[PDB]
Amino acid sequence: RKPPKGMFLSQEDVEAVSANATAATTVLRQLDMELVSVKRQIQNIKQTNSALKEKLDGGIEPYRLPEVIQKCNARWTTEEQLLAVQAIRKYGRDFQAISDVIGNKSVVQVKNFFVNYRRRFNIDEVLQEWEAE
Amino acid sequence: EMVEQEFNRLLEATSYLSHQLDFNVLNNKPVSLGQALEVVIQLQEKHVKDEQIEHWKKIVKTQEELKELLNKMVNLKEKIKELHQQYKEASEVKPPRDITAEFLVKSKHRDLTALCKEYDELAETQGKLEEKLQELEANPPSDVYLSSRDRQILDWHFANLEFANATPLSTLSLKHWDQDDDFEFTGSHLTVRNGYSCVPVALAEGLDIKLNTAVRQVRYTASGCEVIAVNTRSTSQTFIYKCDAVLCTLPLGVLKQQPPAVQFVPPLPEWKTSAVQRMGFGNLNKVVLCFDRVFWDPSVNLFGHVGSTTASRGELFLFWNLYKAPILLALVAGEAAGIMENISDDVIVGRCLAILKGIFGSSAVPQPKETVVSRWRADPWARGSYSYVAAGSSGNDYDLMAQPITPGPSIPGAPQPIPRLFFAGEHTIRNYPATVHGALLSGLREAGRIADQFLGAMYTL
RNA sequence: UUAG
RNA sequence: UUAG
Ligand SMILES: Cc1cc2nc3c(=O)[nH]c(=O)nc-3n(C[C@H](O)[C@H](O)[C@H](O)COP(=O)(O)OP(=O)(O)OC[C@H]3O[C@@H](n4cnc5c(N)ncnc54)[C@H](O)[C@@H]3O)c2cc1C
Repeated sequence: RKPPKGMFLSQEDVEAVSANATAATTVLRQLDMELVSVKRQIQNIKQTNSALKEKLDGGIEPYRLPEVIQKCNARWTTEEQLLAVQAIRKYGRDFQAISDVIGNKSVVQVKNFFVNYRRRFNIDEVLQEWEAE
Repeated sequence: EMVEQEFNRLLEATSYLSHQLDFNVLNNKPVSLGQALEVVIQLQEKHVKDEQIEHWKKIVKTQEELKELLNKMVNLKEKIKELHQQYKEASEVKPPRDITAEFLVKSKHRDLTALCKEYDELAETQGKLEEKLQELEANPPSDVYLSSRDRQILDWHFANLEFANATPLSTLSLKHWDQDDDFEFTGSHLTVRNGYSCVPVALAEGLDIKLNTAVRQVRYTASGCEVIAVNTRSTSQTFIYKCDAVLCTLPLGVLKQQPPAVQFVPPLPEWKTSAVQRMGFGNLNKVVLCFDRVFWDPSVNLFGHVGSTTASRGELFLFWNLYKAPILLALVAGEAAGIMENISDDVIVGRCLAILKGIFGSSAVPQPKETVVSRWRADPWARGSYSYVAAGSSGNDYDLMAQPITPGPSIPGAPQPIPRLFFAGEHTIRNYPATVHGALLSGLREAGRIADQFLGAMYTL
């Protein structure tokens, strides 16, 4: 009730090959053509990808910087308050970004800052101007 | 082992093709085993190509993923080159600096950091895709379904199958060619070491046999039969044998002969003649090679020879050595059997030595003493080897061959209960055709039917 | 076989 | 022609 293992015989394909005397030959050389169309497509893209990889030679090593470590601090200095307000104007509500800028304020203290300095820094109309970009 | 396995797998495939997809008719013609086999093989070649195409199509899909990536990595290397320069310039503003300038440095710094590890995530993905590609390019699927060497060895297994059925596979009926497989006998196949003819000779003892007597005409009537025969050594000399009944044992090849070699009077009915036309009568021949010396492996009963071409796959494809004597027995099958009969013994024996020289060495092969070449299709008392289930025929035709003929009444308005013309022989037995034991059994069958009808069956009361 |  |  089933073909032998690895033997392939579909209702669809038999009617195609037996459609006439050369229906077999036709089908098999259409695939031979499609097999050539793709073989050369691969050769083309290999060349294109080879060229792109050549451009990236060196990569980004000449652009990497020492990542200075400084650990969190509870107190907000006037410097750090000012960095934050600017960070908000540029980054909206990306707290992780704002924390990476300031350098010594955890991600939570950023949201604390949002609430604590609610109007002293007019935080709302700052965010409005960000959304306008 | 590999090819014999694929051979058997291809046969199973034809059976599936027959039973499951009803691929038994095509163009108002019956499908042969040969047709179905090409179809199966053609779809195995199609699949090999379908897999090749699928494999290369995954590579391009993977390569196009890589190209889209490498394009992003280049447009990101540039954004980074530019942001770096902007950062240096902002860093060169020596402190003390106001907070807008301190921000710029800090802002461009993490902007640069954010992008610098987008590039790293991508260069990670790059390595993955590149490796995924070396894997694919290392593991291509099968290149072809069959090498030229494969097909040749496959053609030999076909020739062996054409030999067994005594006919090209394009003549065999896909649906019915293997009907009598179920009735196969258990045990190992054997040969007769003192000659198979020891059997018919033994059976002949005590019987009245007129040799050199060629029947020319069979007359079967309401009142009895008369058989007209001639001496084969002088065809002018005529004999008339009168009897109550005739048992026809003529080979199917003879019955097929047109114009008739044996005339039936009155003519056989259409249901009989139609069957004779539909049934196949195949052919296969042998070459006997007598030497003075054994130069082959005596422990080997038989060995093969693979043909260069499909066409010549039956040409001397097999050799026998199963007699305590310096005799090799070469076999000719399929389309070769017919064609080889129009070739002289010299040429044929020549090709035999050629093949053998190439196997045992161009020196170890002496010229044979005796040689004999069968030509069964040309034999007028046979006109072939034995019957096969032709495309367009069936097992029922073997039954029609066995049905006796009851001639009508001579006297108008009389009753005609009894038959007069009976049929036996290899071609008349449905479950054991093309065999000696089948001929044997057909004989016993009609002997019992004739006796039942003429002597009466007392055991049925 | 002038079949019985 | 299964001669009538
Ligand atoms: C090459 C070859 C190999 C074979 N190998 C095998 C095998 O390995 N195993 C197996 O089981 N079977 C095998 N067979 C088949 C087996 O030999 C036959 O099926 C069997 O012998 C046939 O018996 P039969 O009586 O039906 O036919 P036949 O043996 O042919 O008897 C018919 C008789 O009628 C004679 N005759 C023909 N015309 C006339 C006429 N006008 N007038 C008077 N007499 C006539 C013939 O000369 C013949 O003697 C083989 C056959 C061939 C040809």
